[PDB]
Order: sequence, then structure tokens, then C-alpha cells
Amino acid sequence: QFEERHLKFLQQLGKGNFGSVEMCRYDPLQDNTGEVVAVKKLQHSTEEHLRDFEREIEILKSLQHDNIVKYKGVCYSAGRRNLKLIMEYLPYGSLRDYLQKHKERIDHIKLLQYTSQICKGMEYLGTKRYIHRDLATRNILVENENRVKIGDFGLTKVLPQDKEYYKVKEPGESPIFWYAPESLTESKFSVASDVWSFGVVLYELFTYIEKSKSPPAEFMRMIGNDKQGQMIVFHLIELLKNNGRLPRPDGCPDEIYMIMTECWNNNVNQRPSFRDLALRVDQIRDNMAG
Ligand SMILES: c1cc2c(ncc3ncn(C4CCNCC4)c32)[nH]1
Repeated sequence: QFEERHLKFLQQLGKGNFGSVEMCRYDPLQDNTGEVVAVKKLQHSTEEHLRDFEREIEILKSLQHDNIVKYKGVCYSAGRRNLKLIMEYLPYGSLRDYLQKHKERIDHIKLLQYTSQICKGMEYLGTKRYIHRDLATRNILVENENRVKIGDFGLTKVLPQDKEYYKVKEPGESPIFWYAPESLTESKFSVASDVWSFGVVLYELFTYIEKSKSPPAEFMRMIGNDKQGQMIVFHLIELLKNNGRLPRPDGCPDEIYMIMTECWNNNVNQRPSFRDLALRVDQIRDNMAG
């Protein structure tokens, strides 16, 4: 129930293939005492893209969890229906940027804490048969030193009643370096495809986001940087098909790297569950404690 006139633009928080997110202050009193919120809108507003957004809004409105970014509401001139999603604003921003800025403060124990939180949110999603389909550190938000949330659901899809995967091919650019093989080859997205991406997220975390060590770089290094266009995808597939994998990050413990590789099983059903992951991560943490 947000009125556009009282939305004061502060800054840009991010961009998407066809969306963006702004930091705004909602100040109806025009006394500058309103809260600061996050606003997502569309850049390309095709009837198709609207359908998706409306669905994204529904999905988010339907989620209630400590590790999921809070839906605050919607706004639209009515008007040509210039739809806008209002979410809570997280002051520490994306886990990706945070992690980078504070590598010196954040130890492995702490990475495991966030890791575990992510699993709990992912598990909550799978509960509603939602496939996230864009798991990444950019897309995790930091609410405070001790808590993260999943903060974007632009690509999230709901599973059909009678199937455990969803087939979908997206126009233009895909985060292929986070994509599971069946996603690359069949455009198949399942909880298990989400676990594959989680593995990469875990990887991201333990690279502390050093640029030379990113998935795209590490894979391109592995494929050879002469590759371009479609060819990149094709080599990527061949590479994974032959058990090529991202390397253990500098300083990563073997037990942690093992979790990553279990996530990066070619064999879809041999990938762990989010509940399993959380338990194993938590067990590990406990062992770190003493
Ligand atoms: C909602 C998003 C959101 C937020 N609060 C702070 C954020 N910083 C970056 N983001 C991005 C925007 C681009 N997509 C990933 C999240 C933030 N609240």
C-alpha cells in the first residue's frame, strides 16, 4: 500500500537483466522521518515481463522467514500500472560486497554461520516447492554481522504439481557458471539444481571473493579464454561432464571442500539435501568451537 509521491529516491542498489533496485525513503509526512526501503521495478515492461514480476511479487509476499528478505508491499500509479515491489532495506548490502570489505574480520566459523543460514532459507523455499534458480552471493543480503537473508527472487519458479523439475529457457544472458549440468543441457531446474548452485555459493564464500578466483574466471581459465559466444557453454558442459570442477579455495578445509563437491555431483539424485547440508555444516561448526 505504497504511494509513489512519497517515495524519495536516494540511490541505486542493483541492476538485473530487466529490473533494478533503488534505495528510497518513504516519507509521507514530508518531514523526512519515513523509513528507508528497497524498491524493485522493471526496465523492460513487456506484458510477458509484467506477468513474471507479478508472480515474483506473489512468491515473495508468500515467504516468511528469518533468512528471507521481507516483503513490505507494492506501489503503482494507476495509471498504466507501473508496478513496483517494496522490500525492507538491508544496510550492510550484498554478502558479496560485505565479505570483500571485511575479509579480515570474518573467519571460517563465521562463513559457516552464514552458510547454515542460507541452507535454512533454501530449505524453507523447497518447502513451498519454489526453485530459486539464481543462488549467488550477490543475491544474499547481510542484515547484520550475524545474519544474512536471501534477497532476490527474479528467477524463482514454482514447481508443477506433478513434477520435481521445471524446464525453462531464458532469453539472453544466464549465470551459467553457477548452473548445474542438466540446467545447461536441458534447462532443467530442481531443488537439486539449487543445491549445485549452493555449492558454488559455498565456494564463493571461501574465496572471500578474490577476483582472480571467481567461478567465471576459474572456469574460463579452465576452458581457455579464446572461447567465445555459444562455444563457452559447450566447453563448460564438456568440462563438467568430465568431472572438471572448481578448485579448493586457498585456505579451505577439506571437509568444507567435500561438501562443495558433493553438491557438484553430475548425478542429480546423489546431491545432498538442504536439511542434510545444514546439519553437516552445523556439526562442523560445533567441532570448530572446541
Ligand atoms: C532488497 C534488495 C537489497 C536490499 N537491501 C540492500 C541491498 N543492497 C543490494 N541489494 C540488491 C539489489 C540488487 N539485487 C540484489 C539485492 C539490496 N533489499
